[PDB]
Amino acid sequence: KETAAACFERCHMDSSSNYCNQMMKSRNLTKDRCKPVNTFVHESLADVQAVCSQKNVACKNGQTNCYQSYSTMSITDCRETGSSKYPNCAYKTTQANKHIIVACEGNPYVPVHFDASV
Ligand SMILES: [Hg+2]
Ligand SMILES: [Hg+2]
Repeated sequence: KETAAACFERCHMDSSSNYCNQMMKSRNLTKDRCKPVNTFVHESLADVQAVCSQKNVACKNGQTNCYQSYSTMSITDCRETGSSKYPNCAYKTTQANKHIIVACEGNPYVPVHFDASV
């Protein structure tokens, strides 16, 4: 199996052949389905992992293992278009600098879900 931490890295780390279409396919998000929404983070792995000891915040789901980054980070939001359907997944690409919120788990205590950005 792929671990939770490995899944996070494959889906979220990136330290109409548009970027989203390309990367969602490369990273095996859209080889076998079309995923509605995915964010990639253009920062070092280690700088993202460092968010797990930053500001503790509630997760959308009410758990309290989420952490918001002090700094805004370069991110690309990929969101499916209205007509997108498998196998021809189609994405809108939106680049932004925003604080990230990740859920953290394990020893070492590392990101395991991308909760949001703000
Ligand atoms: Hg995952
Ligand atoms: Hg994943």
